[PDB]
Amino acid sequence: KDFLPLYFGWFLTKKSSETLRKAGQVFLEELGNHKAFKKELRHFISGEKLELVSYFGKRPPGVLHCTTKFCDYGKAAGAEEYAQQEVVKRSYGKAFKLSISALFVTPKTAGAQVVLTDQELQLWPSDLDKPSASEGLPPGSRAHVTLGCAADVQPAQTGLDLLDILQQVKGGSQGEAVGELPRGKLYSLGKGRWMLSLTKKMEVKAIFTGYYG
Ligand SMILES: Nc1ncnc2c1ncn2[C@@H]1O[C@H](CO)[C@@H](O)[C@H]1OP(=O)(O)O
Repeated sequence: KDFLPLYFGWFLTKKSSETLRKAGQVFLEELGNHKAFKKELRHFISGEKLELVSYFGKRPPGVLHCTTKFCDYGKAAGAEEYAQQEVVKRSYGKAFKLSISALFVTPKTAGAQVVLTDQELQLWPSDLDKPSASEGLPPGSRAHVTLGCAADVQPAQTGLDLLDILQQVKGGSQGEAVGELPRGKLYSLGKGRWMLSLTKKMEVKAIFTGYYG
């Protein structure tokens, strides 16, 4: 039988990767410097000034991606079923534009929120065993690009952290913006969670394909 990928997803172009990576780093430098962030450090780490670029020391080495289905070479529940879909096979190798609406930070991860189109949502997995954090929220809400994570954090965390942030915004606990950065308004959501809502959404170009590793 055929070996499936470790995961499927949208792999950003060199140029788009660079643009997003740089905006992520700017965001981390700006946030760590902001009075509102500094004031809440006791809620971010249990340990002065914290350099977030250093804090999120495990970062993608190269091109960035937005994962659809983690398959673990076929071992993950739902993987075979996902891989066999016509839309996945038809879409393999095709170019898409992804809309980034926000950047976020938590004690565990730094990421960018992706808002998928209906066409793109046909490639979002619809599995049997789903998480309770996805509960209530529209499919594809988890979609994101991971920009870094803290030293002992495992893969899958950024998505979890996004859903949590969205479950909060859904609750109306977003609060008034506590500052304005060049790219948009900054929100403090508590328990070390921060979100920049970009005034102007970023568009990144990407290719849908499978990563083996
Ligand atoms: N259960 C899982 N185990 C490992 N990675 C997973 C995963 N579910 C989703 N992923 C995603 O698959 C990619 C490779 O691990 C990562 O983008 C990761 O999401 P993450 O960005 O939130 O870490």
